[PDB]
Amino acid sequence: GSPLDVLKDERVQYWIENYRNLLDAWRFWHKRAEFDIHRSKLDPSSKPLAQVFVSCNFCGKSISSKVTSCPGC
Amino acid sequence: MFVARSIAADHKDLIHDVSFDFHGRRMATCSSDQSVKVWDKSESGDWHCTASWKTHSGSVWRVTWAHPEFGQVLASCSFDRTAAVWEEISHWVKRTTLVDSRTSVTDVKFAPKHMGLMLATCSADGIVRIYEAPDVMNLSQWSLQHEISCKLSCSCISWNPSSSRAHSPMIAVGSDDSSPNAMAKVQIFEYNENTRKYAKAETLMTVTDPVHDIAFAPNLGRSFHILAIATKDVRIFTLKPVRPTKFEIHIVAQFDNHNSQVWRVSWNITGTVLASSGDDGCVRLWKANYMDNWKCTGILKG
Amino acid sequence: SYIDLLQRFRLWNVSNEVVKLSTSRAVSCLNQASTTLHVNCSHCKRPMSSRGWVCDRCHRCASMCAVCHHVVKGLFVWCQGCSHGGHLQHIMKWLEGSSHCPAGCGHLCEYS
Ligand SMILES: [Zn+2]
Ligand SMILES: [Zn+2]
Ligand SMILES: [Zn+2]
Ligand SMILES: [Zn+2]
Ligand SMILES: [Zn+2]
Repeated sequence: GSPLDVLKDERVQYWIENYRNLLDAWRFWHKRAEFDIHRSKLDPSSKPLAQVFVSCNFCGKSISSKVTSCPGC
Repeated sequence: MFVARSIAADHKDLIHDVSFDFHGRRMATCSSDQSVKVWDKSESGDWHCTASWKTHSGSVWRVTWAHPEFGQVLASCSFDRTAAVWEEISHWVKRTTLVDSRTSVTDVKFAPKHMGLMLATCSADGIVRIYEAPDVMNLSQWSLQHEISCKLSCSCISWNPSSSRAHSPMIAVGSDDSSPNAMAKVQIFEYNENTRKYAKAETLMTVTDPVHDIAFAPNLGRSFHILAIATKDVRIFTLKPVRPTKFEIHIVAQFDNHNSQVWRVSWNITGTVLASSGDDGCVRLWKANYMDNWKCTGILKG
Repeated sequence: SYIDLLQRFRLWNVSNEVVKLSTSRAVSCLNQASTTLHVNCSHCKRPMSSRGWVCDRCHRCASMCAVCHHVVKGLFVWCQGCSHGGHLQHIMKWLEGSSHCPAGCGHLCEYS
């Protein structure tokens, strides 16, 4: 319930990362996934993991109204 | 509260050092006859072997692992003035050698993951070298980055595992010279971002006897640091920064339960229990009590 | 004619094995009409090379399993709504017992 002013401390966000690393050391991966699902709801200031994504070959602009057609091309 | 058991492993010659991986499922044991082994484990709970090879031209002293997010890298240092880097293709291959030394090499350690893939190596002449790999694609390309002189024979190094945004990278190195003259034995350095170099931070002048090992403690979000010293008596310090950076230094442990010379120090994952192996053939574990006082919590005999 | 008959009965694992081994040039080349993908990095929005897994600008592993948090060298399942994914079987096992994206972005990745 704590407001966004308390969660923005650079000390609260170190404990969470340490806990996540501890969980990953024991390979409790689904537990970590559930914890992440809970956290991303309890505060909106965090950011989910950034990964790869695919592109339109001619367009170039990030595919993400025929369902087999580029969104812009 | 601690019991003992014997692991089902067969070795031809005497062992020198043993290390674990990140998850605790692999292993590496350097031996007396210049042979290292890999000891993998199964769901049932038994250790099998996977590899064995001969590496150097002299006795091998220490081996260590590296973080899994880079590969399956190892690291070994010998008396032949070299330190090698291995990988996994089910047969391990050599990928780089570090020949830039001019005397016996005594320690090799891997930097924390939060700063890339680096390496630290000290020699008996009194010098440490910090290596790096510009790309994580080619493990045959390494470059020498930093050079630090200590003016004393080197015996052990240790990194600071902290990964905060308000802690500069720091290292610690100890000496073991048995000279009659009294002088400092443990030194601490730190890296200054503004000038991009390593400078002296503090010298623990309270120690004059030879030091045989040094280990830091996983920070786990604490407001200070913890250090352990391996000498004629086990000592535990506490380095706290005051807003190079000035430090406040204390003492919280002066155990003498060995009547001998301690030889190895190592912490656990959280940073609350300590392991000390001495010259009496027994391993003793220490842990802080409920009133922030360090009290022995088990004797194990070999 | 054989390939058409096989495709009618929905036996792809043999239809494509014929294409892999057939002695004719046209039928062999029939396999490689727009079967290559281009994947870039979401942090920097720049295309990646052909035989690598690390971004050349950000210098970070862009292909990380959202579940196992390791490096994905082989096959990589991907989702078109929130751009999250990872190992094939890890994601398949996860979605059997839940309906939320493993990365934790509030996306029902199957429309329930
Ligand atoms: Zn397009
Ligand atoms: Zn990028
Ligand atoms: Zn995975
Ligand atoms: Zn998602
Ligand atoms: Zn999705």
